[PDB]
Amino acid sequence: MQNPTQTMHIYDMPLRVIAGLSTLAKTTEEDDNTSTGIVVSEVGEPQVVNHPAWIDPFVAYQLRAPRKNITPDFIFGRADIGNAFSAFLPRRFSAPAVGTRLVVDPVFTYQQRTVLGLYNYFHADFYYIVHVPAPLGTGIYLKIYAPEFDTTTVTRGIRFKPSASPTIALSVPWSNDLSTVETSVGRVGQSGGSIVIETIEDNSNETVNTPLSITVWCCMANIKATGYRHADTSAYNEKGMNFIPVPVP
Amino acid sequence: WIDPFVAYQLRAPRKNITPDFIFGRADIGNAFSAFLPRRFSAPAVGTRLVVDPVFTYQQRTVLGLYNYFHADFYYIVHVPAPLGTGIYLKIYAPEFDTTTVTRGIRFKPSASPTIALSVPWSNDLSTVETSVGRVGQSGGSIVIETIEDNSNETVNTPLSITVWCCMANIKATGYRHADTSAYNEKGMNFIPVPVP
Amino acid sequence: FKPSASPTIALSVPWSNDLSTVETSVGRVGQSGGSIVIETIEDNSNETVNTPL
Amino acid sequence: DNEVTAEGGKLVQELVYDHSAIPVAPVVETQAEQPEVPVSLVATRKNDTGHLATKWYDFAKISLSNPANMNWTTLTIDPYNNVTLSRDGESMVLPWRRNVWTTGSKSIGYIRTMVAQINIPRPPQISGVLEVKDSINNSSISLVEFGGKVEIPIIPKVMNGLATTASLPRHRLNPWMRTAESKVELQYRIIAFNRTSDIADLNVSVLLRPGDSQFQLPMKPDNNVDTRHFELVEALMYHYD
Amino acid sequence: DNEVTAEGGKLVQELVYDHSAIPVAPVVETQAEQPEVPVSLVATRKNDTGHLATKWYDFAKISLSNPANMNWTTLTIDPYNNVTLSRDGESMVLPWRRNVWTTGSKSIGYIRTMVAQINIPRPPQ
Amino acid sequence: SLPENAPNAVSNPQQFITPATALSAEEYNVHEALGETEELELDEFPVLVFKGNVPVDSVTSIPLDLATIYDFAWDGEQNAISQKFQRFAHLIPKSAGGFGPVIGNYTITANLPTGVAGRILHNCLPGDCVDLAVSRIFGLKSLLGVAGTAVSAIGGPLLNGLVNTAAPILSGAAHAIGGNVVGGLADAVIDIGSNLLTPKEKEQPSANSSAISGDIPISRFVEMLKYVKENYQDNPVFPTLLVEPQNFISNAMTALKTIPIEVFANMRNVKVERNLFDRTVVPTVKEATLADIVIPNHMYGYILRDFLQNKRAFQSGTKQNVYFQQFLTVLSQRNIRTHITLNDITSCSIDSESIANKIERVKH
Amino acid sequence: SLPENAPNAVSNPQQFITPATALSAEEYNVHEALGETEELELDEFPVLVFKGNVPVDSVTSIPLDLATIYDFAWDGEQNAISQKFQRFAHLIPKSAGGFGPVIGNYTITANLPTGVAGRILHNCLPGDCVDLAVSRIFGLKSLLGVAGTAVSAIGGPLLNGLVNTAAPILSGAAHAIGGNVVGGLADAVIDIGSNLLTPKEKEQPSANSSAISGDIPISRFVEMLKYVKENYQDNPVFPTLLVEPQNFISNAMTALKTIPIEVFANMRNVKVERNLFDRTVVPTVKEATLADIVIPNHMYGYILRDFLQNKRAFQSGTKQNVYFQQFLTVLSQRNIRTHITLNDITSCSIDSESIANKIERVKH
Repeated sequence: MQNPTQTMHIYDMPLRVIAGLSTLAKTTEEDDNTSTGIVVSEVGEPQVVNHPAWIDPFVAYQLRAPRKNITPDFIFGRADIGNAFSAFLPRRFSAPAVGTRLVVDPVFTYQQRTVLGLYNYFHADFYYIVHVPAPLGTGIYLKIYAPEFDTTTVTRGIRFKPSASPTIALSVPWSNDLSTVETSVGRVGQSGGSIVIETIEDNSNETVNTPLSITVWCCMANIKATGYRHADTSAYNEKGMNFIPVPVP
Repeated sequence: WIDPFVAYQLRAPRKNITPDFIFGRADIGNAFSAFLPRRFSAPAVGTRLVVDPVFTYQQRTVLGLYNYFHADFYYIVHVPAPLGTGIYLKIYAPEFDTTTVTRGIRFKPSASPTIALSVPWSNDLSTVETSVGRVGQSGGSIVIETIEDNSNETVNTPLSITVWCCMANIKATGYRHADTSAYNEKGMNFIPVPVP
Repeated sequence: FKPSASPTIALSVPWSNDLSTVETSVGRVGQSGGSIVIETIEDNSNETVNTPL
Repeated sequence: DNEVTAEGGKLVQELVYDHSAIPVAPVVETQAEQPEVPVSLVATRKNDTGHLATKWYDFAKISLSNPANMNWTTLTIDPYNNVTLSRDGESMVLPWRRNVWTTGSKSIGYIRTMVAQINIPRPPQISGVLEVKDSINNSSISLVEFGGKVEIPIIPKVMNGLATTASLPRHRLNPWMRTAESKVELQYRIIAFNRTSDIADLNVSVLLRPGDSQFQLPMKPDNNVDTRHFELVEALMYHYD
Repeated sequence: DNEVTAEGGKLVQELVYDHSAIPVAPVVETQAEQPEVPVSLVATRKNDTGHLATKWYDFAKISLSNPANMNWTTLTIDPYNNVTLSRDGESMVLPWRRNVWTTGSKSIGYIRTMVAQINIPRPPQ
Repeated sequence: SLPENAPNAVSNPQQFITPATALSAEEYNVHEALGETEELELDEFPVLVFKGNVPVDSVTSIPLDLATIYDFAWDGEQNAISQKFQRFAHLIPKSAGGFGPVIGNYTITANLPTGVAGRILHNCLPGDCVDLAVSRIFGLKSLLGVAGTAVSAIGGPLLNGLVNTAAPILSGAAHAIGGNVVGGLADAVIDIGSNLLTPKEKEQPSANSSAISGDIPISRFVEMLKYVKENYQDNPVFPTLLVEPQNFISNAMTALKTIPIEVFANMRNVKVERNLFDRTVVPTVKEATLADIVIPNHMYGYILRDFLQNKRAFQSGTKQNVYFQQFLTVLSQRNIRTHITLNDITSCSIDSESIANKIERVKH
Repeated sequence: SLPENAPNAVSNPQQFITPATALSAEEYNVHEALGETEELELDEFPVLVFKGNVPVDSVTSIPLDLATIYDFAWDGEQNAISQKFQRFAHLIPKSAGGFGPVIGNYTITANLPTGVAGRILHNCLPGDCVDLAVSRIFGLKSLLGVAGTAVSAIGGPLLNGLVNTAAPILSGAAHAIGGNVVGGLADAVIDIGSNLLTPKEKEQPSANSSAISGDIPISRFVEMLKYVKENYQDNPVFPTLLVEPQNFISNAMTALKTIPIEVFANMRNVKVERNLFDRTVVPTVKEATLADIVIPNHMYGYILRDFLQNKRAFQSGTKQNVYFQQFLTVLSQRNIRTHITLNDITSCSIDSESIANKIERVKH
């Protein structure tokens, strides 16, 4: 007999985008950027992603191949956080020069940091939505992939033109030689959930205000934590659960 | 608690309306829940003992994300009675002030050492504030009172009482922290291999 | 066992030896025979009980 | 059948461990059953703990007095290097010195290797409850009424979930625990107590069958006791810069 | 279930009063039943003692020592004017001060109004 | 490929001198459904990992670190095994054994004339347990006391440690003067999965050559085989081959020393993922020698314990007392890193004698 | 396990040089329905009982006392066989043979180059009859005159006394360079009860290695094997292995002396009972050498008779006359105990010469 698994429910999804972008395709039949010339993809055609923190489905390029993610459960303590308190959080970046490189590091909400702070080890998948607003005379040609070991290593990714497809979306699963890294430490040499943006060309006008800004949403999807952290057996009390007597005159 | 047990209903069981019109709602619901023990000495014949409910650290953390709550309560009272025990006790639930007595149970611990109780949420306001509460509320307190002491001279009197308390089904309301900023820990990052 | 709740216990000790039929007055060295061993684990009794029971 | 006694407990059918790997009354020369694996994907072999798992061995004695504070009390059981479990003949350290790896069973949801029995004799003039926690962490709780019997399987110290100074990556990922780092420990405290003026002490004993422990890589028997230097555990679990 | 005790009595099913007007274990917010009339020819109404008849109230304490003589000892219960049964809120004098007349039941052969419980805890000695 | 055969419960003594390593493989923690099989013709070249002389009656370590390995049968910079670690990030073992997931086999071979005769003990421990490796190197324990050890007698009149290839040409050498090419081609095209004899290596047996071989396990906690070289000094993954030549007398009944052997290796049991381009930090194959051994920080008390339960390591003038005084000296040094090397316990200085080496070590 | 095959009435001369020991096993007095079989993985490690050089044309005793035995392939305190005697009180043999109940097998192995060539006589007498052991040690009788003696010719061009293990990994070493692993695994998982060849050790035969082996009998009066060490000096139970290397010439046609062999042993034929805890009197394994031999009090006249019916023991200057003068001296000593040791008949002093040693002995 196993100790019972308990469930808690969260109810109505803070920071949910309920009015999405029109330039991001919902189905694969309404997306043909790989065919003509707009997206040059080395990782395939984009597959449909359904996530609760974004109202409408969207096609995403698989920067790594999707897997099952073994979760070892032999030590004391295990939890499936699992899209709870999860949001697509935006940040702005400027596009790099032709030689340099931009690494986007993933972020997550305050309420995800609290509940995952009750455990020691975790793993998660990640999603990215990249939007480059291209005004008129935009001739930018970008390149996105996932970093592996060091500063110069290049893998298979996508190249795209933001003037004809302004929004691109990505899917970054957990790939590591150790399942369940320590939260505050991590493995040395890991990939994590980072992506890499690189500028290939700048064939823009003289009137376009260059170094054109990039907006990247990041969502930290399905989280499984392991290892119960606080060995606190003492009891706590708050005034809401007590008997408060009426004050006598 | 591993095995089922019979409990005396100190208040009549109800449904507990939970108003859900404001932003934020949660059913904690026996999560991180435990029967926590404490020791008390039995009072004198005139005096009175009020047991106030307690709850675990992990229940205080998750319920600390909200502002208003209500819950039900359970109690297991155990009086170990050695040989020459003639104690006769009385347990009920307090209502307004120090002297008010309601309908409860009287029992002899020499022949039934363990008694168990069921205290549901009864209040004229659903969802009190957690740290404040309503003035004049009952909450989850119980009252132990000694009726008689017909024991030997050899029994070490003021005989100890052990009371377990569990804070059952919790429904919290009102989302508390309006924090929109983003947080980061090192476990979810890309940690590059250090170059020589 | 606890003698306060089961006062009488009974045992069965069969013949176990590497030689069948020992000499009656001598026996094998190192044999078990029919001996048993009683050992006290705890003494959680009153002060009034006349111990070494 | 007619005597005034105060004995009787849970009647161990209602306890939850295995009852076949930890048998309640094995036959006089038979061997116990092989325990269950943590998962179907680990290595397996014949058990070398079958005759040893039919014997409750005298480990330690704890005194059960009237408690003053509310604190726990840790009892550390290191089956690898302990001069009580390594005497001569069939001792308990013998499976831990023929093998490279060791593990337990995951019938409750976490690995839980060695089992301990706490049986309590009492006169009728004392009563109370002993509370035994499964590890250092906030694990499962076993309540022991005075005058009763219970068996408590124990988590290894490595797999309790806490992040310590040692904390190897194979500790959270693998169920296999290199045999010298396999110490278990339980915590206990008196949670209820009443007595009279007759008895005050109530000594009990802790019995220590090695139930549902498993082993992997069969070496040739290493030496029993290290009678040279006892500073070896400080060069093993601290690791200065 | 295993302790040395000396408790146990008649198991009140065998007692003879009513067991519905004097309930053995009423439900937590329910009301007791209306008692039976002495005879069918008296006036009747709705009871105003229903919630009050579900509550054993602390009246008096008596000491039970080794007796010397053979005499009786009278315990007088006057529910109309007694400052123990009239405190505040729901007390017992409240039906006796809203009414002009009062009576009991004749299930034994004579009128017999108020009921008293004597429960005794004892050590085995 | 490289299957997982189930043995019996009790090992037959006419084939095995140790018990079986396990009755089932140990394929937990390894993520076998992850890569993609990549069979290029470069994988079918073996690697001469060790070549040279090896002392008799002493266990010789061959650190089998495949990411940084050197080939002595090839003069180039990379080889068949190490280029696989250049091109990809993730290597995934296909199947497993009693030790761990397994990625390849080794082969010991030795061409000896008939006038010498000895035997070879060999075993390949995963490196998750390097204590059992290092205790055997220092003469503290023997190879016969750990599961998985094989004994092969190279003499000889014996046709045991020998290599016969019979070149992979499509002709089959059907016009050969005075004899048959045994097992080459145009006899049988025996599959890599099957294990059969051709038909011509059944009556030849000079060309059949009962091999001296084992397998290459890694470690039972990693999910794949991403090499960083900083993490594998703290938690080692790659195995260690232990070789011990025992008796080796000559025709004058004189005990030999330092016989010549050589060891081949291949890694044909892996899947690949995450192909890498223009990288900077590479696995840096060391030219012309080898890797060494890394003893991490949490392995010190295990090496320390095995000297203490050895009666020969305390008496002076023996080989075990030399290593033990060299082991206690290195623990009293200053290490900015979290691991020591076996070469540090060989090229160290000396003090006097044993007890004072330990009293100064409990303070540091 | 370890069966009881029924032979024919007349032994075939192409396989046997002695008559059969019996036509049926001798399983009276042994209580086979008594214990419980206990197959742990530690039982599958063999024990290197003897290792070293052994003189040619002289019977060499190996006292095979399994309760107190030492392992030369392991440095620890206990081993695979002696820990079985630590843990339990009663050991029960499964089956029997022509001598007695049998508890294990031994294996003699020797790695020789092709330039020497001899033969080995071996037999293992139960120790209920130690006179036949001691008479063979002293050169009074030969091994060919007692039933159960085998002759194996180690040379050689011969593949006889050799050990080939082929490691027990689940991979089977299916990727091995230039040759097949013979009989390891992923060939056949040949059972311990069956006696077959795999399919690959049928055309190899370098890895087949026709072994030099016998069995380990105990004694035909005990019911089980409770070891006390005082009772077994009065009525011995454990056997004695007798080894004799005969000819052993070199390529210069020169007779050798002192060849190197080594002997393995296992005890996988027993049942256990009466598991023992925190005991004080243990069977005390003697460190680093051996047991010796115990000659009890009722065996003296049997040793005495065999010197008297030997014409070579009376003439001076021979090896048998040295032992016989050492035997008569020990009988004239003062024994507080009821047995003598073979070492007492080797490290004793000398007198003059034979007849006066016997006249002083009939008075004592």
